[PDB]
Amino acid sequence: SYTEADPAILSRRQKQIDYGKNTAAYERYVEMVPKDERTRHPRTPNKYGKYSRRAFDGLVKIWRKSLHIYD
RNA sequence: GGCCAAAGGCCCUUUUCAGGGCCAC
Ligand SMILES: [Ca+2]
Repeated sequence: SYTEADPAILSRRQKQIDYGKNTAAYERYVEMVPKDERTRHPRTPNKYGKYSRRAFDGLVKIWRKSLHIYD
């Protein structure tokens, strides 16, 4: 993917990532998975990539829903 | 390079496994 430079898009997309990193599922995710994480393994959406608005948001929707494997 | 995931174009919000607005069709 080809990097994004606009802070008005990066700061916002960074925000959405923190929200998912705030959850207890993400904290129970990193604590149990050491970057050998495959796909199918829910993965943080690439902030620097070239995505449309509805496009990146939709990846966050599925990311946040996907994270909820925990207790 | 290319292919898949995501994706109508943009925006706000911790109603956030969520809610909402305009434009378009
Ligand atoms: Ca699709």
